[PDB]
Amino acid sequence: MIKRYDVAEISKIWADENKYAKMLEVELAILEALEDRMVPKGTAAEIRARAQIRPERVDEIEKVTKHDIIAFCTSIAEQFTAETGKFFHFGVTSSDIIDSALSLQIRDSMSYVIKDLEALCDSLLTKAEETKEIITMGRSHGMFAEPMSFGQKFLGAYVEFKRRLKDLKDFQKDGLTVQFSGAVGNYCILTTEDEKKAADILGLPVEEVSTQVIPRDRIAKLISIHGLIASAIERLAVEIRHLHRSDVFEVYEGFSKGPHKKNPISTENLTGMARMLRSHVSIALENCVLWHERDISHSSAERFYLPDNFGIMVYALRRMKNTIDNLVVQRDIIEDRVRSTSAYLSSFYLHFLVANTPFMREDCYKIVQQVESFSKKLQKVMHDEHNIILDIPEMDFEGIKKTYLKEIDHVFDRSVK
Amino acid sequence: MIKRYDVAEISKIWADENKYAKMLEVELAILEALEDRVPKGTAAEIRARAQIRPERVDEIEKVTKHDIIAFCTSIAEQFTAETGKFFHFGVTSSDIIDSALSLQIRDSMSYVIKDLEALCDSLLTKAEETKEIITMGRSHGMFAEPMSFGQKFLGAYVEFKRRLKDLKDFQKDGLTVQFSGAVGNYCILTTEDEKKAADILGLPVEEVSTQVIPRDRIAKLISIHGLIASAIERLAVEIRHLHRSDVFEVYEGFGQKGSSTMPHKKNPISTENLTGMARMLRSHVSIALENCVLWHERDISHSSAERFYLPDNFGIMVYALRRMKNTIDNLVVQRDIIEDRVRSTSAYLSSFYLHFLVANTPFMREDCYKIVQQVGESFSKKLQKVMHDEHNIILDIPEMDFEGIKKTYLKEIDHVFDRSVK
Amino acid sequence: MIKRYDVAEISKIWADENKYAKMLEVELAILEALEDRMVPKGTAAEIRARAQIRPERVDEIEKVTKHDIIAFCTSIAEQFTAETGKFFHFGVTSSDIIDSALSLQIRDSMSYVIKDLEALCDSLLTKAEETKEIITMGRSHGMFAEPMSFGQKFLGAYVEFKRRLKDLKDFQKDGLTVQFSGAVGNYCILTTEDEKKAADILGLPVEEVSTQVIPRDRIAKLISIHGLIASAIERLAVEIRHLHRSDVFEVYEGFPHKKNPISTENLTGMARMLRSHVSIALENCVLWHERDISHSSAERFYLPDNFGIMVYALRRMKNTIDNLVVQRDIIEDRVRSTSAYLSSFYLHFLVANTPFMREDCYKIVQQVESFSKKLQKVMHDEHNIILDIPEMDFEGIKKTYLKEIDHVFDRSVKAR
Amino acid sequence: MIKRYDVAEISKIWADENKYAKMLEVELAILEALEDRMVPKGTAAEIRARAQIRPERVDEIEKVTKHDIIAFCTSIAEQFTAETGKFFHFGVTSSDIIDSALSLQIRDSMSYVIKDLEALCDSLLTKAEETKEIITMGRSHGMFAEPMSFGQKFLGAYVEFKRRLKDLKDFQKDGLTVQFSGAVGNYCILTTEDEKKAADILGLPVEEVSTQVIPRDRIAKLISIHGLIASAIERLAVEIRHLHRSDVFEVYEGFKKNPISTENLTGMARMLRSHVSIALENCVLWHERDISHSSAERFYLPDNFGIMVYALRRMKNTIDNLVVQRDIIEDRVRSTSAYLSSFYLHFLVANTPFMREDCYKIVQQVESFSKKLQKVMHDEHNIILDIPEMDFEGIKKTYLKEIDHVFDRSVKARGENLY
Ligand SMILES: O=C(O)/C=C/C(=O)O
Ligand SMILES: O=C(O)/C=C/C(=O)O
Ligand SMILES: O=C(O)/C=C/C(=O)O
Ligand SMILES: [K+]
Ligand SMILES: [K+]
Ligand SMILES: [K+]
Ligand SMILES: [K+]
Repeated sequence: MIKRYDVAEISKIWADENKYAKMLEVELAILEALEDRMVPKGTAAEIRARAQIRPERVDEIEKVTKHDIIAFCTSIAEQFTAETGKFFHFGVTSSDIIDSALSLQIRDSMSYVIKDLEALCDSLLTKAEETKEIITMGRSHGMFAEPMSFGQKFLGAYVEFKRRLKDLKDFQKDGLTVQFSGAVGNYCILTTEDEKKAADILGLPVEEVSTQVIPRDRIAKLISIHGLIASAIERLAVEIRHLHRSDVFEVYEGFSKGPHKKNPISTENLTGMARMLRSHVSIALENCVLWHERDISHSSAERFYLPDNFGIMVYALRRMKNTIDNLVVQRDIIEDRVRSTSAYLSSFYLHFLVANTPFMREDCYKIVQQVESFSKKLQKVMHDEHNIILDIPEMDFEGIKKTYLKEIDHVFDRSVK
Repeated sequence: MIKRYDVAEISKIWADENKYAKMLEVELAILEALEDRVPKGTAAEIRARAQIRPERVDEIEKVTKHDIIAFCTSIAEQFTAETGKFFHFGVTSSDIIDSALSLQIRDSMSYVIKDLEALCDSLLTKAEETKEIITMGRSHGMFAEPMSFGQKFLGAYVEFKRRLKDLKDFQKDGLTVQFSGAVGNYCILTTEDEKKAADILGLPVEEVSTQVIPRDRIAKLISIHGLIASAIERLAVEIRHLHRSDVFEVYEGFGQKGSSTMPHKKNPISTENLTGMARMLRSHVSIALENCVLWHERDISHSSAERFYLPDNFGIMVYALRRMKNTIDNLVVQRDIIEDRVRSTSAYLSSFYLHFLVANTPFMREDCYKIVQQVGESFSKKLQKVMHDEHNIILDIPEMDFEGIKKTYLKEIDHVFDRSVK
Repeated sequence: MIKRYDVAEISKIWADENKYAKMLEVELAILEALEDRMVPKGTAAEIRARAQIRPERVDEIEKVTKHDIIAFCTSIAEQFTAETGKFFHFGVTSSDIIDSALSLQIRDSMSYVIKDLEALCDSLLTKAEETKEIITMGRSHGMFAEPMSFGQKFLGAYVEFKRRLKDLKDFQKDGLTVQFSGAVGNYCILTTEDEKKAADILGLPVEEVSTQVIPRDRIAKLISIHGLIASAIERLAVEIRHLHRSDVFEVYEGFPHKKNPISTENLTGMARMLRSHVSIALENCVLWHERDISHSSAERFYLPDNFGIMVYALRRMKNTIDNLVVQRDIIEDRVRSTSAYLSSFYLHFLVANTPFMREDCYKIVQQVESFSKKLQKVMHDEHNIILDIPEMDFEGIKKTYLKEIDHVFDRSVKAR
Repeated sequence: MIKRYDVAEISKIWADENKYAKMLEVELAILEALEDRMVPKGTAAEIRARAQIRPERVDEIEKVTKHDIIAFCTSIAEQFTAETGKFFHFGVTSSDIIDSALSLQIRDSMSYVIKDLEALCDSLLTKAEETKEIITMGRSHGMFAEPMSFGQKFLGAYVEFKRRLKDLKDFQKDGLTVQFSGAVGNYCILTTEDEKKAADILGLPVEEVSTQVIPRDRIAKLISIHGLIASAIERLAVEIRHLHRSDVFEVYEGFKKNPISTENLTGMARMLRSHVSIALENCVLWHERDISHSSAERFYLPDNFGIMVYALRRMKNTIDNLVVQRDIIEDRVRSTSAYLSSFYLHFLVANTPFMREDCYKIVQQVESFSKKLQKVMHDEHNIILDIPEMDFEGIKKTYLKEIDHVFDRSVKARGENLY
């Protein structure tokens, strides 16, 4: 993480001050659970009141112990009497407290992700309803295709992020677990009853089968979800970058307070942001390949990409929302492009004569191509030349919008559950 | 996909014939929906005589340069000008492809689910057979504390059952169909015609579609398959560890010649082969992610890649699940070699003795550590003697014999199994 | 590989017939070297003439033996006597023959790539010299920046693919090796002299340290070169896709047929495929001790397609470049319709010449047919500066921006 | 990047002050070249004397302008009079200074990586010297195969890192460029003469064809090699972790014994691999530029060199301090025997007219193996030949026969005679 995109509350969760404090919150959970066995009643509350998080001293102790778990508990043990810290960190293994506290840093980070994601979904839906009645020329392969609702470009990103919102909220109810199983998950000292009571205090369910560590596929699943959101971010930014260029010139980003040129510098940044979150996916997958009950190759990688994952995501979910809000939509440039193009009308009259006349395609194709009001005279040819009586619709600007946007109301409500 | 790893039922789903066979059903599903607006029985009449001719489509495509128009030309040339008049009417080409691709994916997901359920059955079988086998747990590859050998398979079991439910969650709704026109404006078609045509196929309507269905659904499935690649790789590495000559706890059951000069040398060729398969599956998740960023209402940039990895990814997914199941069943467990390693090591007893004294006595940590150091005699009764004689305290120390170790380190093996089995 | 994207010459190399063929060539290369000592002379040449290559026979034997190399050598042995096939596959390990023959498939495939790569470099420079004098609007962040030579675009990809071309030419000389090192590379029966003889027969250098296998980071480096080519292709295809769109409409893919950049969109997905294999080869680098067979199944998948997609993609991009239709007037009418970029040109003109500061020269330019005469009228009257401002009409715009286009082309092409 | 693995000299290369200092070095390179034109002579040396880099001042200006280079110019411009700073940042576009200074940072980051990688090959070679004499068991699929030299494990990793060192020094020669071509590379205000002159002041060659930015295939060419280097780092790490396990117990890292070093470096290799895809995607820039690479390059470029320098020196120390337990090595060779049956099989077929399947039943039937075998074939088979007796020293003389040749071909200078 660098200072330019840093969000202080996100990096605070992954700062060593919160890393050690979450470890301590897990230590007091298993200590309070063991109070029903060999630990005196009230010992956990005694430590919870006077415990001080001292990261510099831990690093000082870590130089001697060469292990962050031995320096942490020592920094807590030297603040109390030997009778007090007797059963502190008792029965659990090193990664029992590390990963259980690791899942705490992940739970609290998800709240910032889910909140700003839903705030982004609302900003997209808001921008869709403003531009729902603006008609634009859809582009297939970059070519003009048929007129559509310009709000559907925003409604398309809305329903995508909305599917991502269900992915995160499903994980929040399930994927997060903790472990108090002991050394290699064999419960040499503790019991599953102790793990149950301790996990009940923390508020996260119990790992069904846990080795020395927590199985890394659970974190991998969450990071793979952020990869899906990144492709949604990138697709939305590419949409904005396309309509921002001079050849299109239908949207541009706000210029804050203040040589004055319009440039899509915001959504280009959000493209690089998505490139970072996409790269974390394989990292999460490789961290799943551990030897027997554990190897610690996942730790250093998690120290890097886990703080950047939530940090980049929250900064991206917030920057994307504000960029949509400050986005300037130029309606006259959007709808004039629909007026100047008429090539899509060749297929409209084609499907109209095929549907309402008993003529084949080639017969219906030769009549339209052989053909002010393109509707007025083509209707006369059916009655005069073909002796067929029917009323075509007038394909002026009001007939175009009424034809192609006649279903946009149904698309919006089927999007909103 | 190559013939060496080709799976019959899966390769047929993605071949040219069944590709067009599903596109035909999509053409007739929307055609029957248009019969309310198209004469009655037109889709049923085309359904009864339709022929899928992949060689003919290839010849039409050499001129038209459009696979869908070539498929339409091959189908319309089988009927009258009037009978095939409303064929491919109102829909866009991608309305046919993506709606049919879902039926292909669904037919592939049905086999993967069944093959993934089968692997969970085998893992839970070996977990029960090797449940009461005591083995040395290893952290950083180092001897740690003894544990159950069946805990390894149960650990892999619940992992595949996590991905199994995710697949079933995707099976309930992860795929859609669409009939939205050129750029999703529903100019010629209607939502009523689109919705009703979907129930003929049996899939939900895409909520917001452009020319194509959003690619994040395919990417979501590939994501569930990306995680499975990790699950397959870990179980493969685990058995590769046990199979080595230095450990020699298990070996893959094999007329088969393992080596040239040593018939039959036992090598973990199955779990190693599956590791290469996992590397191929993982690499596809970067393609499916990049395919989501399509320009405006569509670009065809995802078609070339999807023609490559989608048939291979499903073909490998089915091949890998089946071979791992055959390996898990035929893997033979050397019971004595596993348990003879646990007796040869005494290091884990010192940890249990010191946490026994701290829990049962008022002594502190480093006071207990020096006691167990100075302590063939019974380690339990000799230290219980010094507790009574030298330190003057009475405590009942369970004796750490070979079966006393299994009573200590396999204590919660019942509850771990109970909460794991569904 | 699939039938739609199958290339004839490339798929021929990776077929089981040639796969078994190059195995035989490698086997006969070491056995010919073993004739100098313990093997009767002339045995390798006798097997070379009578040995059939029967994939249906190998698969018939492999169904039992579960060992591809045993089934291969057995199929070759049964076509000779016990006295002609005595020392066939003697002393070598199974991967001595596989990895040596695998490099042969890589060598011959690589020649087709370099051929079709430099051929794509020819199409790019041909289009570059054609459109050198054309002037177009440059775009930064998609927004109109300044006028530029349209030929600089194709030259930008020319030198990029030229960079990838030298990387393969460097690799083709120093990239591949063979081996005959025994079971785990300890040289029990085999000697370095016999191995060097067989290697000199095949024509490839010897691996420095050989385990049971050849270090797979050699393959991974080749793929890395091809991974960069995937981005060079995608960047070039993305450029054509942008110019093709209706809002730009500067070029279109040549063949009422409908105009879409369908070929460059095809190459975008191809490029993602070539880029997907780079991390595959990297994970194959991490073997266990002397070897683990994990890399074979993955290479049986991605290597035949990596070479296939590469040649297939380079050829289609070559055909698309030559047949691409450039619309010169629309390209140059867009420069006539843009105006605001001249503010930066007149600004630096008054700064570098008139002793006025940046804020002073800015004021007057936008306060101010042909702008050069108007600005020079202001400098001569109120400012009272006598200076000659060059005409900024269409022809004068080409002279200003394309003034150094000769130096760019000459420095980017060796003999030019 | 985090302080836990931070290399101060590397994180300072990519810190804010060195970033601007290299940009200011590039700004004065073009300004000095323009002294042969409209810019007054000696103006570059004028600004270079009293130039003060103020990161927090630049951040203050960018908080309003939302443009990093305008903020970087204002901080340098306002320190002098208008006439002196009149020609500062003149004719160049932003990315002329952004990317050309980025090449200066990368070059400085490359100077450290080359040294560490070179020193790792020396230590790996040194460790191969200490362990060359030790006979070990070669493992195929983790299974016992044939005996080999233990030092060949360090020699195999040595020649791989040396191939990566040859890749890095090749890129060191031609790989980094500077650009002064202007807005879209059109040389509107400047000339190729101005660009060529300022390039010698910076010591780097001129980019052949540059758009608004420098094409990202050069940086991608460097990050790709770092992924190749990381592949060597994980293969060597997994090797040590294999020989470290309790069942093998053939090595242990120097100072309860855990391979925490090579496991941590294995995690270092995973982060470096992910950088490749970002470097490959940073090349796909729209037209003459888009800035989407910038935010990514602000992250993985300092993280790549920081992790790489750390991993090359930690693996060197791990190799420096790795303890080799020779007693456990060679007695594992004495314990098991299987390759011997393959040896006598290849020996009988070589020197006797019998066939492979004939000699296999003879070797399997069988105290001294060589003596007993030499008597069976002269009794019932009537074969007179010299069968070498293969004991521990006899096995070493056979399976380590060509070990000196593998070493001489692996090291360029070894084997040459001097004086
Ligand atoms: O008719 C179609 O569905 C395809 C149109 C297109 O190729 O743009
Ligand atoms: O050549 C052998 O001994 C067999 C080798 C292998 O199975 O790789
Ligand atoms: O004047 C410059 O160098 C920068 C211009 C820009 O911000 O694009
Ligand atoms: K645990
Ligand atoms: K559609
Ligand atoms: K070998
Ligand atoms: K430039």
